[PDB]
Amino acid sequence: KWPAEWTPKAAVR
Amino acid sequence: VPAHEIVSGAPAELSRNRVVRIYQQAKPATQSGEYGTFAWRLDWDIVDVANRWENDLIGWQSSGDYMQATQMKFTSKESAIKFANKQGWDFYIQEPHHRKFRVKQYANNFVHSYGKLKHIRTK
Amino acid sequence: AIIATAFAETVKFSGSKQELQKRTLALYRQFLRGAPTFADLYEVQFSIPTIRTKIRQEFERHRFVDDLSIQNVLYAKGHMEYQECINFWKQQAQFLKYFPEEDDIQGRHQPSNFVDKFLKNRA
Amino acid sequence: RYLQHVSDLHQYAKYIMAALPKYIQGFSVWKDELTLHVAPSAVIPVTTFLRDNTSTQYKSIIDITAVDYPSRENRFEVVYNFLSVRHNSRIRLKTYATEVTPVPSITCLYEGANWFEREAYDMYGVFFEGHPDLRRIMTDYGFEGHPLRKDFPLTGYTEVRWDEEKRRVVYEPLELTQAFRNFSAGSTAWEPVGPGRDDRPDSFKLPTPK
Amino acid sequence: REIRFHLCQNGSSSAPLRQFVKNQIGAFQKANPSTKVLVREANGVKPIVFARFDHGHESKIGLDVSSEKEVAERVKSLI
Amino acid sequence: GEHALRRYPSGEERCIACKLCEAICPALAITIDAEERIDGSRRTTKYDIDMTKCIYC
Amino acid sequence: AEIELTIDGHKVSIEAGSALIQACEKAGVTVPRYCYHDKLAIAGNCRMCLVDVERAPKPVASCAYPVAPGMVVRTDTERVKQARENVMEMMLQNHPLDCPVCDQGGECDLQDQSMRYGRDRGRFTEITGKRSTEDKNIGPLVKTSMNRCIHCTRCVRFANDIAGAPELGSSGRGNDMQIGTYLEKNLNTELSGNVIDLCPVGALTNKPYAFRARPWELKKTESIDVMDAVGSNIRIDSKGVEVMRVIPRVHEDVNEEWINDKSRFACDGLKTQRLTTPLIRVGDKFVNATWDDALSTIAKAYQQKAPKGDEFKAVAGALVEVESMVALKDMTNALGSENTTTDTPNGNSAPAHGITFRSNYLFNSSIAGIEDADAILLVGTNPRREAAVMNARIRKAWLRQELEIASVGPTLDATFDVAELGNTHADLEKALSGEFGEVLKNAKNPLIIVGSGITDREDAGAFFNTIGKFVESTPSVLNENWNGYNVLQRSASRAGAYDIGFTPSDEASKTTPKMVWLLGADEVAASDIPADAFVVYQGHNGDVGAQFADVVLPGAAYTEKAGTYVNTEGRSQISRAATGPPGGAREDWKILRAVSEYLGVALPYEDAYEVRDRLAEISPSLVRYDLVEPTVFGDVAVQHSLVGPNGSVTPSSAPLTETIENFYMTDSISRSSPTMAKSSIAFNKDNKKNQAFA
Ligand code: SF4
Ligand code: SF4
Ligand code: SF4
Ligand code: FES
Repeated sequence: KWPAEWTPKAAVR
Repeated sequence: VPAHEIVSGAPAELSRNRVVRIYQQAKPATQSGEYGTFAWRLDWDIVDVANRWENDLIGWQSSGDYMQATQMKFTSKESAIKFANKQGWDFYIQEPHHRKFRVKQYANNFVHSYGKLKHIRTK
Repeated sequence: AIIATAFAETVKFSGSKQELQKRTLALYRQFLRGAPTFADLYEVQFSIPTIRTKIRQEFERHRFVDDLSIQNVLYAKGHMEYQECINFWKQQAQFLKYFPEEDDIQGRHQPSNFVDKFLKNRA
Repeated sequence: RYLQHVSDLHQYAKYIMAALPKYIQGFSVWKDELTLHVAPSAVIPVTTFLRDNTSTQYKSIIDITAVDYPSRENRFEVVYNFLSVRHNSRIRLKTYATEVTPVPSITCLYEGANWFEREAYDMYGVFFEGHPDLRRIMTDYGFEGHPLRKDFPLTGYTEVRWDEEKRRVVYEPLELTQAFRNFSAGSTAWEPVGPGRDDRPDSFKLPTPK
Repeated sequence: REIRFHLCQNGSSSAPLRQFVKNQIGAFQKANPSTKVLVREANGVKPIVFARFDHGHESKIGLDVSSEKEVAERVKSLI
Repeated sequence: GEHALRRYPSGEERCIACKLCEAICPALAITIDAEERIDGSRRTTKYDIDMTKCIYC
Repeated sequence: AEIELTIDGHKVSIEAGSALIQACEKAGVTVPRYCYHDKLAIAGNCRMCLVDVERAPKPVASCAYPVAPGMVVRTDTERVKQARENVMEMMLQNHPLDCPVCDQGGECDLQDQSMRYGRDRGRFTEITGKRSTEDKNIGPLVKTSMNRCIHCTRCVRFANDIAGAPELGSSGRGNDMQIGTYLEKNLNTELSGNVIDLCPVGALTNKPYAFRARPWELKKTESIDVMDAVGSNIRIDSKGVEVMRVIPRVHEDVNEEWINDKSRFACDGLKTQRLTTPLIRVGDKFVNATWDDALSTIAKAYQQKAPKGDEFKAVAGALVEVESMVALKDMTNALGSENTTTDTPNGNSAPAHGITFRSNYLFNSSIAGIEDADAILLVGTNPRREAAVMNARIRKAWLRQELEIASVGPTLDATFDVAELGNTHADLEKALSGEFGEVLKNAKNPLIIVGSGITDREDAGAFFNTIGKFVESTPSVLNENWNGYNVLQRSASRAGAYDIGFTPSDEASKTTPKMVWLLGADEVAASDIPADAFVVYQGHNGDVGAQFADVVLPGAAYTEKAGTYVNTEGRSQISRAATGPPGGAREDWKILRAVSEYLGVALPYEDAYEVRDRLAEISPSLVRYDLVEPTVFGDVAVQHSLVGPNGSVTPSSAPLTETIENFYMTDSISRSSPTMAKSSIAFNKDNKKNQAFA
């Protein structure tokens, strides 16, 4: 009843 | 200035690696007292790698820096600076920022505005 | 305590620099003469010439000290160290405080340039 | 009684200053405690006068120590405590000493004093010129530093562990599993006590004119 | 390439360099259009010209000198 | 002797993350992590006593 | 003009007409209070500062009793000590037992003061018990528990007077008085998380985080904010790896104890989406890497692409250290390319006003000088959004004195009262020629004030021509003792980048770069970089700017480094590092110092003091901290800034757009924080709760 690291996303060139 | 870093028994790295800081403590914005804002605090700027890190078993804030919880209190800025360069440290004096005097009247709370009122007090 | 201990002397403060120079001179003679006793006494691995060149290089460290009274405290501390070392008061793990660079090489990657400092952010 | 007695102690100390004007700078009393404020080259004659006079025979060193205020140019103040077991009285004697200059030792007079003097030496680095067996006591033999001194941290610089390799204990720079957390940061921001009244008798504060 | 110089706003030891930058900048920017100039001040300094060439290699000269034309000579010998 | 965190009758943890036991301990044995849930009530994510250094005062 | 009197036997001299609490503060006499504040109006609600005054029957309120000559003030009368015990006892009878669960544990003003003056014992042991006064919602930024309120009116005095949001109020009489909006509507002002460090009890506190650390556990650290252009003073509170909060340290000139909303609640983005390792792009997906892997990848791609000159673009961004910009600029200019630009659109050119003569791009009258202003006009800006503390200064001045505002740009909602002038540079020139060549010429201390959202525009130079010609013509806006051409910035770096000379040349704007450097640089577009470019990012958290990158390099944010920052006024100010960079982030200039070694550039320094000396060599008003100097060259600088853009560009009829589409989401931390992500949609003023009517 009662510093998370950034996830990798490389975008398009 | 007699160089006392060789007599106090401190290691060399405490005199030739770390920078230290003179500051007067600011007045807290939360509460309106001013008692802790008269003495001059001598405190060490942190080091990059050896400040603090989380332990793996419980999550204890283990440190490697050993001057992290030391502070000093001096009476004046001149005593603090003479002690700081007598022990052979590199300081940074941070000058205090006081408040500006401005005359207050309770009769400021109502005056006859001749044009737009532009404001409504509530009290 | 009426009588003193064996090799002690009454700590007394010279008013001139030449008398202090004579006293530090006699002091280096005492360390250098007692250096064969320390290898037998503290059971060190290494040779008597390394003890002697260390005593020399520990007086190299304070060769260019100008102030008289800092030379005075430095003499008093050196005589206290002789006093502890010539007897069996220090043990063989505090006698080897003096030789940390000799006993073992800790491993690879002693950083020299900024890059080797910086790959493990100044260690 | 007690008001009369503290007013009597004031007058006794006024006499002690008037008997030796060359050596005694000040005196202060606070609640049946008498402190004599003495220069460092002025230690030995005042202590002989405290041992030797019949009005003033203290005979017995109890405890001596230093205290550092780093905010003063003469850093340490060396305080002496005596006990006249005849007159049933206590007296206190404060001098001063920088890290590098001495104070002279009273171990020629007081036989118990030398052990106290080397204790305050190790805790503070304060010198006692004229002292046989000045060296450290109640710290480590190879210990570098003076512990009871405000630049020295709490946990110190070094720590001890058994290295397997050298088959001996080794001395290493400090690493903690739990860092020290002082809670002094978080004291009161209002003044906690007032100035307080005085216990000065009417005879020993300066007259107002008319 | 750049050139920078520094004065103090006090009327001592920087007044001729100050009178130089009050007047000669509209001609110095036209005489060297491709470079960039920049003037700064810090309430007391020694007056000094820094100019950077085609490497990042920069040179310096100290302008404790009495008249405007001498300041122009030091800058001209610097370039 | 050894410590214990009590509970209420009808089953409730009773430590309200008020942080007094950590601030008083003369040997700094307590270590508490406190977090608040949606409910508005206060509890402790992580409670901890080091018994190598608790001194039983 | 002054008055000598007696307080507690001390004698003290204070200016005439002041309050007696200011004389007691001047003499050193500690007087307790609950509803008095240095920056707010005087009310006599709280009844604590009662003081014994000769020739007075009753003890008078020392906060609103004015100073008269021959005054004998006693504070240690037994009647006064009885009075303080009495009033404290009255305060503490239906205040609720909340100190184990209250926010202000060790920071409660009421609690510290119930020791020095409060009664020992409490008699309230009545059956029917406490008042309740159940609470109400305010917004997603201010937690509200109105049971603990003591009705000191200080929150509503603030939101009326300085914040300019009159929604708060006091509704009731007697025991059923409540504080706050009772429509259940949303308190919107752009400086709104400021009422919680103002309330002396824990009634209004932080909503976005529950407090996790009691204030005796906290480690206080005195740093500078870099999110806004004012460079306001904060106070970082840290448990030791994480950062708990920021609180305004007081400064006399720049912020006067008030801090921005975005300044305060964006410590959430400091711990949620950071960079803790370097990454290398493999193709459609990054992998994390060895440090040497990424930093040799950069050198190998420099040898492969080989930009000989004017092909190494080095764009910086919003919140970056001066020392990191110096490191980058040194590395580019020893590389052989001053393609050294800033992040703003139309950043590829010189910003149509001189890097020369620092008074071109600074805020030239001081921030203190706005209090002395007479009639000022803003162009191309919204000071409510950009530099929100500046609006508190504007409204304070406009309310205390007689001022005249008019505005050229988008139709803004200020707290204060603007006059509209238009949406066109033609409307600008018509307004400067028509009626304000009387107003600004008449005024003793005006100032003309300029946004940096016009440097955004490509037609900027024709917009500088009209205004610089007007300042050169009019001798009241520009004379000896103060300069009144003023601009704003939007960053902590763009006012300090121009101190270094961080600007591209006219030759550098023409080429297309092969190797693009992003340093921060968060608002770049997909069109701003080429398709073949080597696009290495150096920042502290993941963003749009890191999404384009081939290599990302984790840098330390503003909390984790001791950095120099320059505001619009020109103050050089240092921050103090509160905690270390988490995981594998490093300091910003040292990363450039090591990437230089893998290139051919040996940067001449390796120590922070040598950074300070090199930083003095660029300009020595940056190793001199928190001093403001005047300029004797302002007269020359206005003419030198006028001559350049004369005839260089035609003023088109493009209407004056808003500079930022949102306040709450910019500068690469507020995009990552969920506090801003819900505070942007809660304050959209589409809903009925933000609007004053209906
Ligand atoms: S956290 Fe500790 S002090 Fe607080 S209620 Fe729980 S046990 Fe008691
Ligand atoms: S604000 Fe009131 S209830 Fe909360 S801790 Fe302070 S005195 Fe107690
Ligand atoms: S809401 Fe807070 S600041 Fe406002 S009157 Fe109530 S307790 Fe005071
Ligand atoms: S502060 Fe003076 S009575 Fe409220």
